[PDB]
Amino acid sequence: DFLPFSRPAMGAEELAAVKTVLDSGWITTGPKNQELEAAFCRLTGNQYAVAVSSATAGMHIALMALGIGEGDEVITPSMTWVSTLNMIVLLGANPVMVDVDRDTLMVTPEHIEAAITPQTKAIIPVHYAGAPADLDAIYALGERYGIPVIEDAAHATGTSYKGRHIGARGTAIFSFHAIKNITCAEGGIVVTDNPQFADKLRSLKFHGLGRAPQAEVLAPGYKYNLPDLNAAIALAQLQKLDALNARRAAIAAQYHQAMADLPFQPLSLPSWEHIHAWHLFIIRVDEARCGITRDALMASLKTKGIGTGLHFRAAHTQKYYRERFPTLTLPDTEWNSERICSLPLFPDMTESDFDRVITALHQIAG
Ligand SMILES: O=C(O)CCC(=O)C(=O)O
Repeated sequence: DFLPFSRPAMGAEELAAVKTVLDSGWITTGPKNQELEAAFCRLTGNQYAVAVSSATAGMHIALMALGIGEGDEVITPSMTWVSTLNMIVLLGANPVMVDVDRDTLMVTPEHIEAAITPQTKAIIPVHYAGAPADLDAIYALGERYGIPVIEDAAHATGTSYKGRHIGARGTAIFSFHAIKNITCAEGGIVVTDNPQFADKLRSLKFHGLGRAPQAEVLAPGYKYNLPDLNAAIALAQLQKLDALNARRAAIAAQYHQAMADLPFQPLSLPSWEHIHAWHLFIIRVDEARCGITRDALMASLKTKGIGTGLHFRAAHTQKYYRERFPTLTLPDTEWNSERICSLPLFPDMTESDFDRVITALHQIAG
């Protein structure tokens, strides 16, 4: 009875939503997309939303829409999924990786400010694991220097920062991937407060068109539209958001309590006021403190039928980036990269499950 680190919360509502779309005969981008965009604006408090085929696609067209390319620099942490780095590189721009807080894994204003040059054209903070980054300080940097801020909110559907939802202002990109807080297997959405930018996003995700028979390419774009079939599933999940996040939050609490009697070190919560979406429950496994390495712990758990994730192996430690940036050193990122792992955490997780994990942890924890 394998216990994976994540499971989608799929039930009768998701199936019913698909049945309705299949029965209507309008299966690709249409009214369900328009509805999902309207719901994300209502959810966040922002003015415009562009649904896409994934958050990676959303990042690609966001950077593309800013006109980022050869000669430009984009500040981002290395502690994030490589898709952001890849999109910066593939547009022909230069990623400038900066370090993160040692216990929250979030990019600091200091690390960002120190990397700013006249070539910096975007700053991409990540709301890590469900908690929010220090937006007030980051936007201030953005405004002082005239640099766009594009928030990676793939872990943050349901996250709040100092009384306001992530995505309420500025530009934020959410993900509907299978292990994310809400899902339609693959999908994402770009929420923004800028109408000209939103218009560019809509065109770039659909062939650069301004479909009608005499529609025409205004400027070449990609194909990243989200089918209504998947959009309807996302809408069904979005309706369940509070209950689903409430279950993750409760399980995070037990983990917290359980960790008191264990040597593994969970992340620290940011100091600012916030609401945590609890996308992941990450722990650090330092061999000298725990007696076991991170890799050994993950493999031990797997033997016990317990799955774990690794979010993330820092971008700068992966082949292409190691060879392109050989002298790049980011201590707090590397320290965590060698020691983090994500424990089972999903809305349908039971106590049999939970307790199964903790019992495996004690078995291995000394
Ligand atoms: O299954 C996918 O399409 C992507 C999975 C992913 O990005 C991940 O490693 O977390």
